[PDB]
Parts: sequence; structure tokens; C-alpha cells
Amino acid sequence: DASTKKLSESLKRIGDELDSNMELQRMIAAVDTDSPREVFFRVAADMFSDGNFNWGRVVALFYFASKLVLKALSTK
Amino acid sequence: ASTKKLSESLKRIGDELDSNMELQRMIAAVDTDSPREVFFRVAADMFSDGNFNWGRVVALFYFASKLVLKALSTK
Amino acid sequence: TMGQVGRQLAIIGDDINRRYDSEFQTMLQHLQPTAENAYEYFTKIATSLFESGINWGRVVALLGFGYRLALHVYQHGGS
Amino acid sequence: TMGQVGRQLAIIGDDINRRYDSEFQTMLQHLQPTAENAYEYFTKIATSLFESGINWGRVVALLGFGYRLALHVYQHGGSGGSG
Ligand SMILES: [C][C][C][C][C][C][C][C][C][C][C][C][C][C][C]C(=O)O[C][C]([O])[C]OP([O])(=O)O[C][C]N([C])([C])[C]
Ligand SMILES: [C][C][C][C][C][C][C][C][C][C][C][C][C][C][C]C(=O)O[C][C]([O])[C]OP([O])(=O)O[C][C]N([C])([C])[C]
Ligand SMILES: [C][C][C][C][C][C][C][C][C][C][C][C][C][C][C]C(=O)O[C][C]([O])[C]OP([O])(=O)O[C][C]N([C])([C])[C]
Ligand SMILES: [Cl-]
Ligand code: NA
Ligand code: NA
Ligand SMILES: [Zn+2]
Repeated sequence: DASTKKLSESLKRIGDELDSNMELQRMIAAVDTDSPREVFFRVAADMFSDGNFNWGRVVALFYFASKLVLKALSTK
Repeated sequence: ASTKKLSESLKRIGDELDSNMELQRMIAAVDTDSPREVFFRVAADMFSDGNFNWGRVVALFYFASKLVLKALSTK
Repeated sequence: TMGQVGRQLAIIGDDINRRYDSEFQTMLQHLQPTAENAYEYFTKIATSLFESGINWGRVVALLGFGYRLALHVYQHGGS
Repeated sequence: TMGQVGRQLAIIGDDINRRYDSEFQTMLQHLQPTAENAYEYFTKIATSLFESGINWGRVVALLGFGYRLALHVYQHGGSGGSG
């Protein structure tokens, strides 16, 4: 419950990759044909359909999903 | 420009979300493996009446954020 | 009998909206016109809240306000 | 086949995991034994990160670690003592 320098740098590099990743940005923009609820429903299962897990997939799903919430909210 | 009023407002909203026994009971009733399908259903069923406010949003944020936790507890 | 939990969750949300009406109004009073204006103020409110201690609910409310700022930018000011 | 988007996102995640292996490994090194210790530590890293400036991706990464902390407590929570 104290040392944070190294973790903070780690989160900056991961976070900056997600924030500037053109492919991830392109995918978020490609599902602007409505129902962000159903796309999340699908991608969430399909991305772990091979039985693998790592926290790169988690944060990728967090980022993609957090943008679908924005779009979902933009309908009211 | 100024945050203390907003800060206390966020404390009060958040503490209701954190201590609401009904909300906690619902989150605990959606164990049994499948958080993905439960969120899919609740997200749409919550707005089936055509109404919207940010009380529903934060309630859905809280409920959904706890389902993510449960989902992670399997993998 | 189809959509009970969702409607049950909607009821809780409506009750929260009513009881803490003034609190949600305070969120609308601090909306920002641009993305970086939203990131700055989001930073100040987050750090202020974190200085008071946090629990799961307090983080969700912060991210709720964060989406309130985000939605306003992702629709208006800063087009 | 079905689920092309999810697979693409899974591939991107694997690449992020690969390129930033050390960064993710660092996340597994600050685990906390209780919710209170996790809330304390989560607050310290969040405060440091916001002081360095933040973007959407940085907030997402912060919450990623948060769920790593929460998952540890939620599956393997302790009960104080070490202080
Ligand atoms: C992995 C991680 C990830 C996961 C997590 C996330 C969560 C999120 C949640 C939130 C979500 C929210 C949004 C929705 C909104 C609505 O409503 O939508 C429908 C419409 O459409 C509605 O419509 P109506 O109702 O019809 O109308 C409207 C009304 N007014 C009044 C507004 C106009
Ligand atoms: C659960 C986990 C999942 C993940 C997490 C979730 C949460 C998030 C955080 C909050 C967020 C913060 C608030 C503010 C921001 C803003 O503004 O917003 C608007 C626009 O819309 C946005 O901005 P930007 O993004 O930056 O811009 C756009 C992008 N580009 C591409 C253009 C750069
Ligand atoms: C987008 C929208 C939505 C949003 C979402 C996000 C939020 C944040 C999160 C992270 C946070 C992190 C920190 C904490 C950790 C811990 O610990 O954790 C555990 C559990 O388990 C919790 O704990 P507690 O709180 O202590 O508990 C509760 C109650 N019971 C029942 C569980 C006991
Ligand atoms: Cl929990
Ligand atoms: Na150090
Ligand atoms: Na070490
Ligand atoms: Zn653990």
C-alpha cells in the first residue's frame, strides 16, 4: 500500500497505446449502425471464445466498450 | 473552477449506490455463471418505458461494473 | 413478467434521481465546452473526491459525471 | 466465421499484451490484501496518474488495474492484521 512510480508509468504506456490506436478507433467508428448493446454482447463473448485470457484483452474490451456507452448515451 | 459542492454531491450519490441493499441483492442474485447475458437483458429492459435520467445511468453503471467483476471471477 | 430486473433497476434509478435531484443538478452546472476542458475539470473533481476517500459507489458516481462531461462534448461544444 | 469483430479485438488485445508485457506484469506486483488497502492504493495510483495528465486511454488503463485489484480481493480477500 505505497510504491506507485513504476505502476503509474505502466498505466501511462498502456493507456496511451489505447488512446492513439488507430485500428481500435476505426473499429469503434465502424459500428455506428446502432445497437451498441448488441455489439458489446457479441464481442465480449467472441473475444474470449478461444479459451484465452489476458489483461490486454480486458483493457481493449474496456476501451471499446466505454466508447459504445458514449454512443449509446448519444441517442438520449 | 470549483469542485467542493460537486465533490460532496458525488459522495452522496456514490454512497447511496454503495449501500443500497436492494441493488446489492440484485447483483448477488445474478451469480450462477452468466453476467454477460444478464447485462444484455437489464440494459434494454431498463429503458423499455421510454424514460431517461442519470439516476438510471449510474444505477446501471454500478450494476454492470459488479457483473464485470463476477465475469472476471470465472476466467 | 418480461424485463422485471431491468424495470426493478430502473425503479431504483428513478428513486436515486429524485432523492439526489440537487446532486445531479450540480453535475449539469459543471459541464465543459471542450474535450481538454473536460479532462482538466474531470481531473480536479476526481482528485478532490479521492482526497476524501472512495468506495466502489463513489468511483461509479465519478465516472457517471465523467460520462456526463463526455456526452456533452460528444454532441455539442467542440464539434 | 461469426464473431470477426470480437476476434479482431482479441488480436489487438493480444498485441497490446505482447508489446507491453512488462507494463502488465508490473500490475501484478501491487496486489492488496483487503478492500480498504485496495481503495487506499487505488487512490494513490489514480492521484499520481491524474497529476501527470490523463486521456481517455489512461482512465481506461487505471480502471483495468482497479479490476485487477478488485478481482484479487473479491476472490482472495484478507482481513487486515499486517500493519
Ligand atoms: C466491459 C465493460 C463495459 C460494460 C459496462 C458499460 C455500462 C454502460 C451502461 C450505460 C448505458 C446507458 C445508455 C442507454 C441510454 C438509453 O436509454 O438507450 C436507449 C434509448 O433508445 C432510449 O430511448 P427512449 O427511452 O425511447 O427515449 C429516450 C427518452 N428521453 C426522455 C431521453 C427523450
Ligand atoms: C469500465 C472500464 C471502461 C473504460 C473506462 C470507462 C470510463 C471512461 C473515463 C471517463 C472519460 C473522461 C470524461 C471526459 C472525456 C471526454 O471529454 O470525452 C468526450 C469525447 O467524446 C472523448 O474525448 P476524446 O476521446 O479524447 O476525443 C475523441 C478521441 N479522438 C480519437 C478524437 C482523439
Ligand atoms: C463505466 C461505468 C462503470 C464504472 C465501473 C468502475 C468502478 C471502479 C471499480 C474499481 C475500483 C478498484 C478499487 C477497489 C478494489 C476492491 O477491493 O474491490 C473489491 C470489491 O469486491 C468491492 O469490495 P467492497 O466494496 O469492500 O465490497 C462491497 C460489498 N460486498 C458485498 C462485496 C462486501
Ligand atoms: Cl464486490
Ligand atoms: Na519509488
Ligand atoms: Na517485485
Ligand atoms: Zn489473487
